[PDB]
This record gives sequence, structure tokens and C-alpha cells, in this order.
Amino acid sequence: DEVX
Amino acid sequence: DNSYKMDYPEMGLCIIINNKNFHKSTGMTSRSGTDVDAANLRETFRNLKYEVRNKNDLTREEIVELMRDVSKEDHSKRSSFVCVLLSHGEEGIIFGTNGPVDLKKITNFFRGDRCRSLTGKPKLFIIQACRGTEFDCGIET
Amino acid sequence: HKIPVEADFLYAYSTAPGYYSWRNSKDGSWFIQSLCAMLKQYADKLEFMHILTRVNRKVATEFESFSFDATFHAKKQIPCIVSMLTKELYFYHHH
Repeated sequence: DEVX
Repeated sequence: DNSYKMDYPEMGLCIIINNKNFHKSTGMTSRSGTDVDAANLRETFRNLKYEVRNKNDLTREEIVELMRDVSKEDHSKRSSFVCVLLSHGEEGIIFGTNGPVDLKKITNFFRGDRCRSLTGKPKLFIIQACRGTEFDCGIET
Repeated sequence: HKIPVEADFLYAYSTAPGYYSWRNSKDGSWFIQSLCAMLKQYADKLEFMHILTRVNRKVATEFESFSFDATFHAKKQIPCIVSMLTKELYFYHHH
């Protein structure tokens, strides 16, 4: 999970 | 008169802008997994009979150019228009590979008075991008 | 005899104003994963807003971030449907  | 007319010869275009790699200055890391999104979207809208056009890693200048050109096409035989943006973003902003573009600048090309062949037809913009840096910590249920 | 120039637009945002949006490196973004899934399952019947509402529930209930960095761990997300549409939208037609 990574952030935009 | 409660439902949009969707029986034109074509359902319409589905423009997908898939930005994965950005310039260092933006400090944005590679958007791992976005290609999965692009492929998923392509198949999903193909099934709905949309004319899908995928574009990868566009600069902010190229995004504006693409949008302008698309809005200038004759959409008379198209029931609707779909645009999917996959990139980094900020509130009201979407990122080209080299910098920010205001979402308003992009959507304005399709205004009812600037794209007459789409007047009265649904114009959908699907935006996968950040709108700030706030976390939603949720609440137990 | 005229309609607003801003009418007939639908902005399906992956997240609420001011918030991060999540993307899984292997499975894709939470929002797009859910959007495509709901479209595939309900586009032949449900009106678009109702499909998007199910997308909202899917992202809200079936996803929670997992990260070795405690700062980005156990986070949630809710999409944001913004509609200036004037009619119901179905991705099919009754011949």
C-alpha cells in the first residue's frame, strides 16, 4: 500500500 | 426523460491517462500498480462498448493538448464521454509527469458551451489521485 | 431554452477533499479495483450513482492500509461522488  | 439517451451509434470515448513515472523535482515516487489499473479499466470499459484510448506518462503540457484535441472532435454520434486520470495529485490538481495541472483547466474543454457535440450528454471524469495529505484513521464498528 | 454550462458532469473522485488516496503496488488502487468490480457486476442493471455508492461501500469496508511505517498504517479511505448530472445514467439500453 502506497499513497497517491 | 429521466434517463440519458444512451442509444447513439457509439457509447463514446474512454480516455485513460496513466502516469506512472515522474520527474525527480516532483518528488513523487513511481506509482507501482497503476498499470494494473489501466489494464482493468481498459477491459471494463471495452465491455461497456466504449472506445478506449490509453496514454502513458504524459507531461502536464501533453495532458492539456490531449484534452483540447479530444474536446474538438465531433462527438455527435457518441452517447457520452469518459476520462480517467491516474496520477499523483493535490486538491483540485492532477499531475503531469513534470508538474501540476488544474483539474478545472482539463474539464473546462468539455463545458456545455465549449464542446457542443457533448452538450446535454454525460461527461464523466474518474480521478484516482491524492487530494491532499490528510489520513483518515477511521473508527471501529 | 438553455442549460448551465457546468451541467451534465460527473466527477468520481477516489477520495474525499483534502485526503490521500491509496494504491496497492500489486493489486492497483483501492478505488479503481472497486470501480471496475462494481461496474463488471452491476453495469447491466444498476444506475450509475447506485453503482458508485456500492464502490463507496467497498472501498470503505474492504480496505485498510498495511505498512511497515506506523505513520501510514491502518488507514482508511472513502471515495467522493460529485454529480452535476441532470438524469439517470445506465450503461445499457432497452431495445
